[PDB]
Amino acid sequence: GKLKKIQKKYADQDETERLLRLEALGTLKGIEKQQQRKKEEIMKREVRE
Amino acid sequence: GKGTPSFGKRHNKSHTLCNRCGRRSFHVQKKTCSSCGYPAAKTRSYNWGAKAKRRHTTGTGRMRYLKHVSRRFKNGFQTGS
Amino acid sequence: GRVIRNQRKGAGSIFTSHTRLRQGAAKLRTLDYAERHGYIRGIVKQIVHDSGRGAPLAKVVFRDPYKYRLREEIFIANEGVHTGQFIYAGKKASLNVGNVLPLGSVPEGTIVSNVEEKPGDRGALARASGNYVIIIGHNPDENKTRVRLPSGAKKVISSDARGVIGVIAGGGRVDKPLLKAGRAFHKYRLKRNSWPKTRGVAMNPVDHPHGGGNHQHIGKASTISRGAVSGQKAGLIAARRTGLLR
RNA sequence: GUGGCCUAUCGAUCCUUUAGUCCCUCGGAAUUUGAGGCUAGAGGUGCCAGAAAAGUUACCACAGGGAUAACUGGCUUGUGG
RNA sequence: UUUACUUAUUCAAUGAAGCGGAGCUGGAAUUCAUUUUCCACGUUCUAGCAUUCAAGGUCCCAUUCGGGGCUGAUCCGGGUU
RNA sequence: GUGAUUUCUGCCCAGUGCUCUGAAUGUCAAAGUGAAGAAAUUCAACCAAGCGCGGGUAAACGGCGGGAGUACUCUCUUAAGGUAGCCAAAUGCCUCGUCAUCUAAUUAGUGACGCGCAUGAAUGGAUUAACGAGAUUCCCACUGUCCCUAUCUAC
RNA sequence: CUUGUGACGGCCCGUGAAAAUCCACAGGAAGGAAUAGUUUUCAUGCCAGGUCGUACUGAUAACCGCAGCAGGUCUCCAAGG
RNA sequence: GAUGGGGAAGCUCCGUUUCAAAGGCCUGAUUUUAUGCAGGCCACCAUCGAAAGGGAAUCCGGUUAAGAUUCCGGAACCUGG
RNA sequence: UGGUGAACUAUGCCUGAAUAGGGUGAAGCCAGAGGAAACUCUGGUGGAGGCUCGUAGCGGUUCUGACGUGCAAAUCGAUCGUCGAAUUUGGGUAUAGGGGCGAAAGACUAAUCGAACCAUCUAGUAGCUGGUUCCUGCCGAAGUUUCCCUCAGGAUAGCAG
RNA sequence: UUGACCUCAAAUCAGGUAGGAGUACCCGCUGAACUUAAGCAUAUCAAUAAGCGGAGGAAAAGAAACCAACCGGGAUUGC
Ligand SMILES: [Mg+2]
Ligand SMILES: [Mg+2]
Ligand SMILES: [Zn+2]
Repeated sequence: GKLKKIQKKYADQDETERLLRLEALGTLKGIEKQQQRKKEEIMKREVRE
Repeated sequence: GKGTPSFGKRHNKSHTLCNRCGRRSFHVQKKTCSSCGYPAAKTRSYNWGAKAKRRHTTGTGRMRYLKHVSRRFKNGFQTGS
Repeated sequence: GRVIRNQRKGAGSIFTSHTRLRQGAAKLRTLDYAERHGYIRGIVKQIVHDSGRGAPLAKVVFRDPYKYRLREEIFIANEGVHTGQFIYAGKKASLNVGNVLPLGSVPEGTIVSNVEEKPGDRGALARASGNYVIIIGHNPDENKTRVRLPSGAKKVISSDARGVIGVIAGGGRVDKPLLKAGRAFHKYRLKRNSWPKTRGVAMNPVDHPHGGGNHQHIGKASTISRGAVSGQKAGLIAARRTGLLR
């Protein structure tokens, strides 16, 4: 379902344009946060050790 | 002043005389009669307006041809002399 | 509740555009044979003011190649076009302001205006005063050109679409303050009946979603879903964000 | 000895479901599923003899009421004087 | 899931005029034998002008008052694009 | 949506909305698939969008606390605790607030003060020349408004 | 003074109708004279011009307000101090 | 606001140049002759919509109980032929 | 349910029409003076403005005046706002009832608007109010029980013929 | 070149036909609500009123893809 949408409206987007749009939407921040949370999980285990 | 001073501004007819019924019901801008429905082919009549149907039905006029049909039937549509 | 004002606008009773004093649809010359195999030369007879439009128009006269007569087209005047100028329209036309070259035959960084979306609709893009389209790149195989629009968007259209070289005349208009409700009145008097605008929060609740209350306030959030229905879409429709960014 | 020492401690129709009879019916005739019946329980209506149910109106409307409030008057005089 | 194809279906333009393929004629082109290709294939100092099935060339007619065919204006497919 | 100019528009995305090109089995229709059955049928797997999870957004709707110590600080709490300004203001219950001024005397007016029941920043905050058949206070002139009434004309 | 008009000037993010109708120009189709024509955008001369409306008020009495209602209802002309 | 069309069970709705084979114009040629056949030209594409917009052309004097730029006398002008 | 209205009024369009006399004195321009130059000053000219005083006009602030079985189902008098434009207005035209139009009062849409008017369904329903038409004779009450979205009503028992 | 066929047109071509009225009864489409349920939403009113199309002296239906389960009946319509 997501793929259909990307093809329909965002097909003509240069990577630079896409990055700007993603930052404005705030999608990028969420991806970063999810990754950060994953890093945090590994760190906790190490601290216990 | 929606009453007496406003009634003084009334001098432009919305309706004029109609060709089929002569009623002064022919709307000037709509180009339609509000009583008989001219220029539609059918004549305006409604079953809720039964008294209006009684006002404009057959027999309220001259019946210039239909007066003689029963008499010609009774004689059997004969020809000659 | 009643039917609201923007809901009533689509019937087109009193909301049609006032088109009495307009001089014709400002379209490009049709793409027959000369414009796609060579060029053709016309003449600017007069530059005139169009009612309800911020830009001036140009009356360009060509000769009909198939019949002994004259054709008169209405172009949107580019800034720098003068009366008596020869205008060249076609594939082989030289790159000067006012010429009607197709977009496949202009280099990088060219500024054009009155650009066709598809080849043949006689002008769709960058037609208001001061607006222009920049050619961002070409693509010969699968023959397309990328263009930058006045909104900042980047479109990829056909390389056979045409455009008038230069910028639309009459730019810098909206920098002058109107200063007066009379000036706004005379501005919209020749466009359409969309002025003055009563705020919906100042109405009664029968007349608008924002109406009612013992204080003038909206009530719920003013950002409206795209899936909302007619009579509900009053406010900021499908807003990704709100507020003044710094 | 047919529950709690006695006086309180609880629930119709329709629908579903269980137990019993393994009995009756599915109407052209049979077999097997399925369904419908009979007898006895359960699922619940606390507004508890048992409607399925949020507001506002100072823009308001109707039928009525002195069976009914906001004046005076009347009885009373706590309170007040 | 990606990707052809066009005749169904859909959008647009035009008084449905120049579509597609091939061929001339020039230029580049390197040919490794003879041409592989690719671009073109009548118009740009100037607010004039451009029409009478087109002049010319050529062949007929029956010359006369003129008339007709081909070429000028390359062929082929009738898919308007 | 706010409502000229000037000067600014603080903090909060937890809630309600709105919005993502994120990530992907939790919810999960019809059609379709598989199994059982003699079939009606039953049971599962799979399962689009939207919900659910993860971000953004306040010139979107809105919101902007307590207890101690000594303006300050500490502690609790929350999404964040009212910033700049302004005030008994058309917004202050108490209230006829307190002080000054205006008067012989003022629940009125003005200028200050601020733990402000319940001020506050495009719910826009503060200021503001000119303008106003807008609301309010004082002064000069003026007068039958009044002390306190009298007289005349027309109908 | 009222009114018509001319040449100008100011204003606009306002630059302030359309068609019937009439004329001219470009073009050179065609028709054309000499014992004769060619021209009726020059002058004079001949014939016809159909249909419907046409009086009056237009307002403190002819219109609309139940009416001979101090109300309402578009416009032109405008003497002396 | 018809038509060509397309919706609508339908009364009817849309649309006004649209996916239409949408017509008439002058010269004449023929002088059994009527108007076909010689020709050639042109593609708007119904119609309605102003007694204040556009628009061929009339003035003076006299005259009635009541009509007049309309009648009478005089003097003009335009259109069609 | 099916029809009729924009002759009042709301708004847009098209085509027409109407609007004394004053006050202030904007750009542009001319002359003189000063300055080293930038440019400043003085005197004129000019006639701008959703400027202003004020007629016709458009409107309707106050007297809470007159009247209030009126001249009038909104008028009269004085006092007023505005008066060159977002002005006023004629005619033509468009929008029609859960619809229109609204510089927004729930205003206006033919003296009708918080959903016009007309006819029909329709003799709509009412536990609620009012009325209910001759005489004489005999007998003669109840406002209590139980149940009900029951409390201005019913059913049921009682009282009565 | 000529003559057919198919399909599509044009004629003030030759001859015809349709529309509208009436509508009590008839054949269809479309289609409510008041009301009742002592409230009300399914239901009821009602497959009704209003609206639209189409006939006749009647219309419609009609000679079984019927009823039955009996010793079987025998088009339709009406009481
Ligand atoms: Mg408007
Ligand atoms: Mg509100
Ligand atoms: Zn009629």
